[PDB]
Amino acid sequence: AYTRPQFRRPHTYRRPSMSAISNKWDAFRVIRYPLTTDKAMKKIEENNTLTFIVDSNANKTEIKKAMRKLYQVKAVKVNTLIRPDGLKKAYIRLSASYDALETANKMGL
Amino acid sequence: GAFMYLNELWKKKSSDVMRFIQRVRAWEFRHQHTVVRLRRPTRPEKARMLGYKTKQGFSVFRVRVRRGGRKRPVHKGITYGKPKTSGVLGVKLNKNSRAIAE
Amino acid sequence: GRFKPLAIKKKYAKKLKQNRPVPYWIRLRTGNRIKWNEKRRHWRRTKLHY
Amino acid sequence: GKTVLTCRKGNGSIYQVHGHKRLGPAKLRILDYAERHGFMRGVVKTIEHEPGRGAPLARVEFRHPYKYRRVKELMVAPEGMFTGQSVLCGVKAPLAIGNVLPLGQITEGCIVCNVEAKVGDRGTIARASGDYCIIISHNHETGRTRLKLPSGQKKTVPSNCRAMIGIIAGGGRIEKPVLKAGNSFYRFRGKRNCWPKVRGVARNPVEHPHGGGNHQHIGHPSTVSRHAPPGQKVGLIAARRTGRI
Amino acid sequence: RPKNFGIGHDVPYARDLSRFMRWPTFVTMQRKKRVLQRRLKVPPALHQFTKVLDRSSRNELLKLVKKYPSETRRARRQRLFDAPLSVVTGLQEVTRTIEKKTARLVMIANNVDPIELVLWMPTLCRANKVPYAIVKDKARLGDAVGRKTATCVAITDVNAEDEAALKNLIRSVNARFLARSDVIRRQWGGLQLSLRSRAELRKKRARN
RNA sequence: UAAAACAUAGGUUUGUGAUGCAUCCAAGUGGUGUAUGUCGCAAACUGAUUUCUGCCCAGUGCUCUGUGAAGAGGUUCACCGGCGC
RNA sequence: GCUCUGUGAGGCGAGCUUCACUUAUCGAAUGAAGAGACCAAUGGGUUUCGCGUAGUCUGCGGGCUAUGCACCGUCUCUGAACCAAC
RNA sequence: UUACCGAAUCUUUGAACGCAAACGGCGCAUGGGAGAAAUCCCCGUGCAUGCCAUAUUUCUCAGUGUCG
Ligand SMILES: [Mg+2]
Ligand SMILES: [Mg+2]
Ligand SMILES: [Mg+2]
Ligand SMILES: [Mg+2]
Ligand SMILES: [Mg+2]
Ligand SMILES: [Mg+2]
Ligand SMILES: [Mg+2]
Ligand SMILES: [Mg+2]
Ligand SMILES: [Mg+2]
Ligand SMILES: [Mg+2]
Ligand SMILES: [Mg+2]
Repeated sequence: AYTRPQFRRPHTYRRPSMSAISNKWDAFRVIRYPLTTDKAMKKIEENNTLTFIVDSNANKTEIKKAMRKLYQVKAVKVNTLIRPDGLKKAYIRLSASYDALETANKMGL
Repeated sequence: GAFMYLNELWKKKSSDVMRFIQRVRAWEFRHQHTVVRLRRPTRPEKARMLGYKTKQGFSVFRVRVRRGGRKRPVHKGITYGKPKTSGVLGVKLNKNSRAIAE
Repeated sequence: GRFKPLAIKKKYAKKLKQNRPVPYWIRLRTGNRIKWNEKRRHWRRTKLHY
Repeated sequence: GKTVLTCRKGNGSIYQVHGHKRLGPAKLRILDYAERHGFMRGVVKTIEHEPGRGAPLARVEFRHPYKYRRVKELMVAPEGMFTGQSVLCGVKAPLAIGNVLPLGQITEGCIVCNVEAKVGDRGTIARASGDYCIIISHNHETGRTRLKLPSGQKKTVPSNCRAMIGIIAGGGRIEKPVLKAGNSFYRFRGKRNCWPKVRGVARNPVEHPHGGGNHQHIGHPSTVSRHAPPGQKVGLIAARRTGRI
Repeated sequence: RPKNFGIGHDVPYARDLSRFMRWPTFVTMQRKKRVLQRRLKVPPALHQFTKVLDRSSRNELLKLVKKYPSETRRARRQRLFDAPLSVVTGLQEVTRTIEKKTARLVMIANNVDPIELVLWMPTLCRANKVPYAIVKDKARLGDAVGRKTATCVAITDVNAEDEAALKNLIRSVNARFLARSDVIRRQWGGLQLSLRSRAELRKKRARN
């Protein structure tokens, strides 16, 4: 009952087949330290935008979720760059409902 | 003494019956891979002399080897330096063919 | 130009922050040997061809 | 010495056929059961130029014998093979231009092209432009027809061998002088790194057996032996006679 | 809605291609290994395994072997706290029973991985004048002994109820082998034509 | 050293029907011309066209036309096995 | 040259070649895509395994050579197309 | 703080092996996470080839191989 010029192997049955904290990534590994340069101080007041060196392997969506958890605030956007030096740098802009100024000063800045 | 029969049956490799069995095999073995595992030795009595035992963890393999002398792999067949060290076709490998198959 | 694998950017980044004068305070340690950084690099001279 | 250019072409490095723009092999249809017991109608779809080749290739589109799909297939065209033509390959194909029918069923004396020497090999003799081979005999008792190869050369092949009817298209290429060194630049653009052909006497003594010397001349006969080792078998090879004929 | 299946009409419904299919190599080779050894001229020593005990006779004998099973591991242990008659099985044990001629019938299997294991055995029973029979499959001597294959079996002895049942079999057995031992040591086998080439010859002689 | 050389078109010649020809590879159911098929491929010489390529095949090149015997044996002697023309 | 290297039929000569054979081997084609047969044998033998004839042989069970029965064995100058109606 | 050593930690790689790779790229499966009007996002583990063993409650199969 073969109907191919060449044989093909049949389907045969196939059976389906320590760190206490495995997820080493974390809100605290993602975000590192806020940046306090005067390009960033222009953004906190003028753009409602916190600046952070953030883990270089972290991505944007993780940086949002990290700001939400570390500083309890929404990030309308987070456009990161990785610095020539190799640190990644997020400019996170806060939702208007969240001041970037009231929050940065709450942050000890 | 079944070994004694099976051992002298193989001492007659040139006998036309043994020459026929061997014929079909060499045919049969040409159409197989250079290495081929066997669930059993072709020569149970001979494999067992050599330490094979029908036990778990003993396995047998039939490894093919092209016959004839080595051709020394110099480029274009040229050889450099002294005339003694010339010669491509006729120098032989100084290694056994059971060795090369092992 | 713009193009860089990040692996190359991490390396120039590495050599960039490595391209710094020795700390002043390191020279003031006991038994200190170092003065100038012997591995200062300059883009116009030694090339980190990556 | 140093490796002769005749020997280097065998490395087939720089010396390989081009063929990026080549359409693929130009063969006859696979010798199906339908070829052997009937015929397959394929309509010619379009006559292409294969770069580097003289003869146009046709795009006959046979319907697939065993499945619902249509099988376009490419063969060097007999002259007069227009698009939309319905080719008929098979043992009881009608005897017409472009039809591919068993060689022993082709009438003696009729001229055929794209003949296959071995049965089923899909057409190897008489494929170059203008070329053809007259059938010069059948031998039904032993089933082997003779035929005259495009070179004045008789050859016996089985009648089960297919052949196409008619001259291969694009005949008369060679009649037109090339004139320009640049014109022959392009005929070999689609072929291979065959060209320009430096003369071996113009070469050096390392480069070629003929090379070197003050006046540029071959020093020994140019008619080399058949058994001459490669790198030596240059000049006229195993020549039976030389001279203008 | 009938379909024409002339060439160049309706596509065929998928007809079987087993005959022209390209098989896995081990398939092509076990097919060819079997073809190869019909059509070569086999030696009389090796052809004799092609000749074989008549099955109605075979079926009788394997039922006899089944009547004298070797004791199972469960029972052999249980016996030894202190053997039942059974067929000798095993090439080494069966070889003794032949040489010691305690064997009173022996059952070489037809097929064997190296026939060499047993190729000599028919000559060895013929020499000790032990009745012997070749039989179709080491798999059937297998199940007859509860092993998955048996190269040989030896009826060295039997209870009185089965004495004659063995004797007629011993003479229905050496009737075909041991009695024919002069014939068997003679028949070169093989050389069968393919029936694709027997018929071709049936017709070439038909035409002449 | 930009030529007068190389290329060139044109000319001729040689091989060759795929078991091929040339040819690579240490090696192979390896490779290149060849995805090709004599209007092709491979090899050479000459060097557009016009015109003509005489005589010489001597040389050279190419082409073509194990088994007996002796011996104790080692062995020995003998017979059969591409050239020359 | 030997080997690879088998098989039948010859003839010649003291294992040599013709001729067929085909399973080695080789080449080719192929997506291994349709080979042969049924048309029947100087064919086969495990469900066909068996009978009958003459010759010979016998471990008395049958064998073997020839031979014929059976049985293996038998059917008929560009269109569209598939996804079946035992 | 020093010295030593048992417990761990040991990032990207690398034989490197899930697939790649001048890509800090991309998977499939499994569990987790955050999250969110699910999609996305992070994470852990498995997932190379070859071979041996085994199918211990004896896996599923393939062969005009051998038979029955
Ligand atoms: Mg960016
Ligand atoms: Mg510079
Ligand atoms: Mg760079
Ligand atoms: Mg020069
Ligand atoms: Mg030279
Ligand atoms: Mg000159
Ligand atoms: Mg000259
Ligand atoms: Mg010039
Ligand atoms: Mg001229
Ligand atoms: Mg002249
Ligand atoms: Mg990897």
